[PDB]
Amino acid sequence: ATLATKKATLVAALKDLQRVTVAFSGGIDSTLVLKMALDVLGRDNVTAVVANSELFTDEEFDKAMSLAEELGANVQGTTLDYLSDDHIKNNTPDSWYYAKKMFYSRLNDIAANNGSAAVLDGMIKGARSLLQEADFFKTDVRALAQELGLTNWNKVASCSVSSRFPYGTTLTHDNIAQVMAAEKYLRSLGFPTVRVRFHNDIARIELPEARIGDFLVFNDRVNRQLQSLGFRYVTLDLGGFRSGRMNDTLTKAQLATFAASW
Amino acid sequence: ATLATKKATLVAALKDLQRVTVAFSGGIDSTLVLKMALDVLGRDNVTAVVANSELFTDEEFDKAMSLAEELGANVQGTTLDYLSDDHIKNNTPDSWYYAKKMFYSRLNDIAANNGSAAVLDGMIKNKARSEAGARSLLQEADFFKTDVRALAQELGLTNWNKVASCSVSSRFPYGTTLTHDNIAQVMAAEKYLRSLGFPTVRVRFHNDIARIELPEARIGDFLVFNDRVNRQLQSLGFRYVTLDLGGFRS
Amino acid sequence: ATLATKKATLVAALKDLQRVTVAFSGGIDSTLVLKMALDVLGRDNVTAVVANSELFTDEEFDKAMSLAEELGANVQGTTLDYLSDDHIKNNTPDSWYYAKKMFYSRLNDIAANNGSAAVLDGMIRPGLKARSEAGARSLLQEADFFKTDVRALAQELGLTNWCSVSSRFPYGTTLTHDNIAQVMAAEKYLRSLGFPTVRVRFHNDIARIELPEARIGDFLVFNDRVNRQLQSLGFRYVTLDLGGFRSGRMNDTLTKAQLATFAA
Amino acid sequence: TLATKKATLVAALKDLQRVTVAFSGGIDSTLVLKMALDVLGRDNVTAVVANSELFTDEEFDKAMSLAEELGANVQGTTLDYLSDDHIKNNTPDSWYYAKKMFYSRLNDIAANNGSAAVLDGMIKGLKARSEAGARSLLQEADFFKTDVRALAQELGLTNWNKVASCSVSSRFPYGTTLTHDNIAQVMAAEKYLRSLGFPTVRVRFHNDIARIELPEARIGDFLVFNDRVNRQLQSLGFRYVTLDLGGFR
Amino acid sequence: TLATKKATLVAALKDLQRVTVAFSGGIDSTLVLKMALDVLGRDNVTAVVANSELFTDEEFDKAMSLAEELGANVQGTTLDYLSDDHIKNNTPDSWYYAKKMFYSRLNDIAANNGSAAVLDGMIARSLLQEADFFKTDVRALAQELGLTNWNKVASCSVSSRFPYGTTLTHDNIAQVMAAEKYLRSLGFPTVRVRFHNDIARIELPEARIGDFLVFNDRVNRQLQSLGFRYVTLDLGGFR
Amino acid sequence: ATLATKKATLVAALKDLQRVTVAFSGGIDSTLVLKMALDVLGRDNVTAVVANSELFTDEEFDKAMSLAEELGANVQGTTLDYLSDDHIKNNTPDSWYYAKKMFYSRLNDIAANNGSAAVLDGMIKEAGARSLLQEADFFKTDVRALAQELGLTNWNKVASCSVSSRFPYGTTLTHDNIAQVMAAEKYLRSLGFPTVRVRFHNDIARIELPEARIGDFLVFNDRVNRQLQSLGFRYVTLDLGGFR
Ligand SMILES: [Fe+3]
Ligand SMILES: [Fe+3]
Repeated sequence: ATLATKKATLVAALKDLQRVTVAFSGGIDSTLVLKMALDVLGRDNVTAVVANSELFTDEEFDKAMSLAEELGANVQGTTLDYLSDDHIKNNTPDSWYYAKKMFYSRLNDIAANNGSAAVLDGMIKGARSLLQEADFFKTDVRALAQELGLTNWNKVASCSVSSRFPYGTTLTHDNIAQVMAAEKYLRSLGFPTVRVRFHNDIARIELPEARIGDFLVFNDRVNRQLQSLGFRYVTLDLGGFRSGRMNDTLTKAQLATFAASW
Repeated sequence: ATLATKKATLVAALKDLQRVTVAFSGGIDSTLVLKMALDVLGRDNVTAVVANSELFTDEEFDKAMSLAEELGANVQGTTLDYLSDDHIKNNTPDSWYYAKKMFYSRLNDIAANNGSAAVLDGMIKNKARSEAGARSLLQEADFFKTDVRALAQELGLTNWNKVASCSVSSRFPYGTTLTHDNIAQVMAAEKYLRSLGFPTVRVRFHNDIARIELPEARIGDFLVFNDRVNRQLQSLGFRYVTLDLGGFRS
Repeated sequence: ATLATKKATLVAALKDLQRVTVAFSGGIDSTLVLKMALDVLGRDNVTAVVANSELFTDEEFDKAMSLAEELGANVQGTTLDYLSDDHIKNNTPDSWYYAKKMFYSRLNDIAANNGSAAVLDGMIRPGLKARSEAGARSLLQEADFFKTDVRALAQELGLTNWCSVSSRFPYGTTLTHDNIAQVMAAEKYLRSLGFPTVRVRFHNDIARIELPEARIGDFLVFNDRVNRQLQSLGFRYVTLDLGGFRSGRMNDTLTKAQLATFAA
Repeated sequence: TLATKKATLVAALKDLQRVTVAFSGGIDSTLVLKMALDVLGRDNVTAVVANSELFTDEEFDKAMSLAEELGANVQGTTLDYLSDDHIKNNTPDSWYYAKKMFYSRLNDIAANNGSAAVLDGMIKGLKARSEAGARSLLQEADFFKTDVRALAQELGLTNWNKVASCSVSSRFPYGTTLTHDNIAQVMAAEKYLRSLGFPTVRVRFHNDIARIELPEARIGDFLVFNDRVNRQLQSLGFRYVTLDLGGFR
Repeated sequence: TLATKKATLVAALKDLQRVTVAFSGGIDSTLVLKMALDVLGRDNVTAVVANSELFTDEEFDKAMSLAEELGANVQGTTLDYLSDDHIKNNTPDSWYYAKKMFYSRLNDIAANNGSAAVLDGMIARSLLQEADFFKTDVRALAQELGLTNWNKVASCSVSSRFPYGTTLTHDNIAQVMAAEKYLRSLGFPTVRVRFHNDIARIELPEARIGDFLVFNDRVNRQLQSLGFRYVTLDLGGFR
Repeated sequence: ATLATKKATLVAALKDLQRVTVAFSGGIDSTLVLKMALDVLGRDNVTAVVANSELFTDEEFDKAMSLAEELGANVQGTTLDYLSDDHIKNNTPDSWYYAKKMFYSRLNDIAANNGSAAVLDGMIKEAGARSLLQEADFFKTDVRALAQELGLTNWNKVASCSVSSRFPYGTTLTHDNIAQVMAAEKYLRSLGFPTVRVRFHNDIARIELPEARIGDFLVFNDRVNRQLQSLGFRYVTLDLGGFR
């Protein structure tokens, strides 16, 4: 019902699971659970685990680590070898599941050796997703994180760099470095939400459509900058990032049909 | 002069009333009145009323309802039919006043029926309400915008509706009759434009012409959406979809 | 058929009429009828008439007279008051017919008075066809000309040559001298900013500007000057159509059919 | 002297008496056709305009109308260039086998109308022309582009194709095999882009990726068309529709 | 942790007992001024807002309101920067002589009210910097205190708008400051109007230059009535 | 009266002069006089002069010689030394007079030494030359009409202007500043901007473009900025007012 009741449903499961390990990504979803666990259970009874890996930037790792210390949490860096998994290494469509399976297996073992009763993630509307078990929607997380005074969290969602390569394409340290350096370079010009999709020698840039207007001034520099990172053709996706999201009634449903044809 | 002396006038006035009904919009002023009412009179002696009507979005109503709950108030919405008044429906320059009269009149009936001694609104030192006897206690205690921000800071209020809205009547020329259909279509258009990333927008109604007012510094970004906006607002029932070269409040 | 058979049918028709008044628009077809009238009948047996009215710009009229003088014809301008007809003044969807009816009537008055045996135009609804009602002859249509065959004879004979303001007004809007000037001044200002293909559509206190969409990007630097200029011409609101000049012409398959559906 | 070149050219045509002209609409072939018509008369000159999968109807329709605009008897012919696998496999010598297919059909046309030669607009890799016995009379008379433009002004030609249209195969990487469908896809895409007001456009084919080359100075004008172009080319069968940040070529 | 940082800064204030605070109205001085008020009480804190020609009246009138809003005893003071010959003739050292005039005055105010230190917002005593507050730590503790209102444009000295060697005058400073007030009012918070005698060279971040096209003619006519002959836009942008 | 009348007046005036020297810039006005002169007097009685100087571009000079050749004329280049006059060199509002004096002086001695009866130039509706188009009351409209009638299609469609206009009054021109300005406008023109001015303000470049082209120019900001800096400007800027 009200936010208070959903918050009370949250408190009740925390006090029932005496100790917990928090799977902490830095986003607002995990910021909420990590904060709530601390103030219901205490700094001595909650441990923060921030995964480190080759599929995420050193910046998202560094940022989540500082956010967890500054929430008063005792934080733990943990290091996963996703690219030693042939599904992930070869980016089959089922990569995402084996990568999560490697993930939660690590927290299973880590929670085992710190006395925890469950492993909590931050998923909303055998780990526990109390936000989902308390009927928290997106609107409820923002409100609760507002009333708790939390102000710092990943404003732009982090995503596994697998999303930038086609399926079947094998990921290499050269690949990822190529894609990560190109997205880092774009972000430095003022495009925080950006994807650089990798297509062998074509680099294919997705911007928020609202921003494409402002991007025209950086064409030549982006083109020469990304070429020197090894792309022959630097191109701009005319659909933008999350195409169809802002299309009118008729062209979002058509754009979905094309999205489903692949 | 001190905020302390002004907080005291306001507390004393609430203690004198014992039991109030609050006109709650979600803004900092009505958030400040509602939080002082709850801390002074307790949750059972305070009623938050949120008006729901055709002249404002359901979304904005939903926001005020949840904000009043987040403060720990007993909140009830009341639904007003402003279009029943022929001054409001025919949109004459006095529609503003007959609207407010219908609103304050409804609050008094709620207040009569729950035992409250007054209706409270959020007006500060910066008609129709005075005719109904509503009390503006921030204005009686000489609050300015900065004292509201000061007392909100001291009470730990950090969440209110940063954009107070205005009635959908502002989208229709004087003399234009307001109907349920053209109100909905105007509200849908502005909703669609907000979803594209234009927070400050107006779709002014001119029968078969929609005239879109945007901040001029945002028109450069808008071109990539011309054809989508044009076809979307046509499917909402405007024949021609245009953009005002004068901009927002041209 | 043959172009030879088409010039011959055309030559015979002119020889029969012996003296003609030609309705001269400056278009490729009426340039062809006028120059063929001259070569077959000589300058003394041909009168070119060019119509002037409120519904066309002075620049365009001065052009047609100058195009006809360059052909060596005896050219005459005539001034029509199209707004005298209540179909034209009230801008009904058949107002184009009543315009042509008023013009053919005046040409027929000119032709009677100068001794022409026919009125000629360059052609290839609520009643009789204005031409049949006026006795006008379209000899390129009798000679079965296509745009191609006209195109052959203009270069062949060695020629180089080439909308009513009412289209800026909704059906039913009454047209006045003031508001017609208002539309024409507005479009003239936009053309001077470098926008040759433009429309200023009249919606009482609203001006609605149609541009080719491929130019709307380069128009922004003029937004503010356009808005104050057209407001001083008497519009309260100056707006830009998001569909552009001819909405739906330059869309994809699915959205050009969507825009077509909405117009009905 | 231009008089001496014009005089050699008139003399050559008088001798041939009846000709077939390969007509592109360009300044060079417009001049050959206009000299042929003025020397031999319309009855003795045949204009041929080739239509094929590797060139647009718009270029073909326009050369057909330019040929009538000169007063010529103009005839269209359709070439099936993809019959030759050197053309179909898109090798660097594909233009020779295309050129060879073309002159071969022109010979067949002239045999059947009684012409003594095929004429094209070449002036001072034309091996295919030599193998078929075609004549380039602007080159035989020492015409350069400045003599062509001078005699065109002298004959008062003001209308001809300024755009020298290129074969669609240039939109496919060398070695990528050309099919009827992927040719249509590139032709429909480019036709749609030209119709929006971009005459100089290229859609480079990368299977499921369309890569659009525009002159950079037109990219600002293009912003209003992003969503329509993107959905139009996806409906032509491309998965991704992109714009090259480098511009045209 | 923030609670550890907050402790480091709470204890340091209790040491000093009486403080004088250099108050600019940004989130750093705002966070320092509130903590000082909450740790030492109103009677032991003096907020100084500086008034000069190198900054705007709006920045001065805003900081004075916000410090009172914060519940502090606020005192304006007026520095006369142009009486320094280095400032006036704008030498690449001018920043130093400007800071000498400023902190000298603050020491003069604090010595005369019996404070133990002048405090500022650098992240004089920079207690936020001593407690290792980072930009995120300042945001965290400000929202924790219920603070929502501070000046979100960090002002910059107007001398930067002038070439080295350009004698500042009351007129050219006024001229430049009004030009950026107008541009800021169009929706461009980060802007520089660089002074080149009869030429104005406008610096905008490159991501905003497209959004600016609609204002060219208005900005041109405006800044010319402010005395520039030629109004121009630096193709390089801000910085 | 009629264009056919204006043409005759111009043919009759040409038949009078018999031999003429024609000052040829390569725009539609100049091109039209040279064609009419050639078409009335023939190649042997017409002398096209194209002027080469530091105040105009080599690209425009090579083009005018090409078009005069293309039009069927015996074309003669000549090189003026404008900066050798100190009124021109110090860039005073009197400069136009001394430049026009130096120019027509060279043309008159050319015409005197080839025995023409008059120097002709392209002026339409400064006394050593005859403006036969202006004498026949030709307007820019009459020139286009008679030009297409003759099949003239190729000329300089951007009106060339003397580079001294890019410098403030009183700024002495040098071969270095001129080269600098000329290099800057050559570069901008190569990006797709035929009409541009790069106004010289010592260390500041003020680029003047037609306003309708300023939207299309954003894609070039960084390149123009870097290029014009290697030519010696410290600040490369864009006039908010645009061309003129
Ligand atoms: Fe453009
Ligand atoms: Fe923008």
